[PDB]
Amino acid sequence: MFSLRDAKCGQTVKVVKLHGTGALKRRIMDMGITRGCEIYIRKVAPLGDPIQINVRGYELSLRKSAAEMIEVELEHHHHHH
Repeated sequence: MFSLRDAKCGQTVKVVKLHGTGALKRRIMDMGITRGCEIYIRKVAPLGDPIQINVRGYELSLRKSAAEMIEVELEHHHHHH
């Protein structure tokens, strides 16, 4: 299981799946965190929570509770001309 909380502050992830009892997913998606959107992990607190991320142009703090349930991918692509 690779969650959003498994990402480091300074890395770029993208949301693929959203786990939870449905209602949790709705809350996540309602805030803007959506399947397909890219998330630049800005700041992760040493406590694990909260996690500051910039999504859709909004920089906010997401609770580790959700971050630990969100399914993302650490997209590592290379740069080129």
